[PDB]
Amino acid sequence: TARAVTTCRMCGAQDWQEVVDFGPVPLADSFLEPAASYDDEPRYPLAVVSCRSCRLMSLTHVVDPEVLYRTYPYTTSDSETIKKHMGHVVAVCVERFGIPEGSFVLEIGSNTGSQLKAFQNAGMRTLGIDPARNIAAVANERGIETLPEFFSVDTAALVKKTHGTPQLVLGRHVFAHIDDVSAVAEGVRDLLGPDSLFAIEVPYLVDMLERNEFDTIYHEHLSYIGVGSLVALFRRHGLRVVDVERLAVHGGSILVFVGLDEGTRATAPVVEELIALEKERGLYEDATYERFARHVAEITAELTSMVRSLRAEGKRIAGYGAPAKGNTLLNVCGLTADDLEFCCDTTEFKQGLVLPGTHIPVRSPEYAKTQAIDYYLLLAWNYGEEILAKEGPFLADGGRFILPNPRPSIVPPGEHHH
Ligand SMILES: Cc1cn([C@H]2C[C@H](O)[C@@H](COP(=O)(O)OP(=O)(O)O[C@@H]3C[C@@H](O)C(=O)[C@@H](C)O3)O2)c(=O)[nH]c1=O
Ligand SMILES: Nc1ncnc2c1ncn2[C@@H]1O[C@H](CSCC[C@H](N)C(=O)O)[C@@H](O)[C@H]1O
Ligand SMILES: [Zn+2]
Repeated sequence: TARAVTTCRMCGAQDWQEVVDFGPVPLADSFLEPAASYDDEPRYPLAVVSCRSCRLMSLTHVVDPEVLYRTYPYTTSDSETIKKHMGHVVAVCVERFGIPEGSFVLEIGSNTGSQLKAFQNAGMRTLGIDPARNIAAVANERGIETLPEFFSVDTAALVKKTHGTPQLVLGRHVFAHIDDVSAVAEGVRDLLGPDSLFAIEVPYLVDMLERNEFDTIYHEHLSYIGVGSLVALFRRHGLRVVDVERLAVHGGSILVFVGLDEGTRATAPVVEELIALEKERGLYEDATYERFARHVAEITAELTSMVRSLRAEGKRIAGYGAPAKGNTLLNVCGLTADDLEFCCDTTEFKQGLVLPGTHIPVRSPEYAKTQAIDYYLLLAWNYGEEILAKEGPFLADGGRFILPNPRPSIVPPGEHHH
């Protein structure tokens, strides 16, 4: 079973409002072999709450990280969107903060090592930390040194002893996956020198709310983060937020830079600005989260009826992509193999398997091209630009996409915009 949350991860208070509850839901990255029955498929409570002190949004429960990550199926995206963005991460970290060549970059949640490879090509030393043993072994084989463990205070000490003081510690879409964020901040403080930086990239709570990105809620994502809550945490561990860049990736994200409170790095005015913008946008008020809750109910209702109405007219519908978030979407909406006949996915591992809960088949893009699909529900919507750019033939044949946010809509639109 999953361990229930008591006190807030960031600020340590215990006062939260309920925002939305999806009940028991299977794990989003637990894909299954095709079978006759799925009676013993595990399901865990999926519900979110909002801490009134610092306004961290969090799940009510914490699924065991040993269960989630020790055999992880998701390798870092090989898309042009992520290749480009990884290059941009290097550029921002190096040029904005003046990190010299030959400097040491440690990455938490380094996965296959693609992001570290980009730092190596820019002239840096690297080391990765990732508990996914299968994925860690690939990174190591490829020449990118990765410790096959979770980040911790003692792993941080091992790194300092064996590899030294890093100029940069990086965590991309891992910080919201960790329960004991307090221990992460502590290991970071010990690791950082006076001008070292800790950088985390996470989905931005502001974008999540304004765009109704409820499908990004799943068990791996324990936290849903705004800048305010991060300041509340780092305050308590001798750390200080010095810079933030807003990013279009993964539905709107923030790349946050953190240094030692008594260190070289001055605080940029942008930090105060975003904290003021979060207040200004109603993040510290109960109404905003009840508004989010009904938006979700409306979108869920509208998405299901849109799909079932089209099917009733004799239209064929499939899913485009089989991302983790897609599985939250389809389970909450209650869609099945009768509504979507398959989900196409470029991930070889996922091909020939079946989605969690809904049990919809995952097929290859080359199979998908043989089938006369009328509509694709765009589950991998965070790659919307790249996907639409290469689906000209489908679109020219009268094919259409259904996008789930900010509001459900049909691509192509009825008119050109401009
Ligand atoms: C761009 C593209 C993706 N895909 C597939 C590959 C992937 O399985 C899926 C996209 O998954 P995506 O990268 O959005 O990630 P998700 O599977 O949604 O989530 C993973 C793990 C999660 O913990 C996290 O933090 C985020 C950042 O990453 O869609 C295609 O089939 N065709 C495409 O053209
Ligand atoms: N406590 C922890 N310490 C280090 N890595 C962790 C962790 N918990 C989860 N992870 C790893 O973090 C990754 C989350 S997915 C993000 C992968 C990569 N940074 C990318 O953006 O593509 C997984 O590889 C998972 O194994
Ligand atoms: Zn809090």
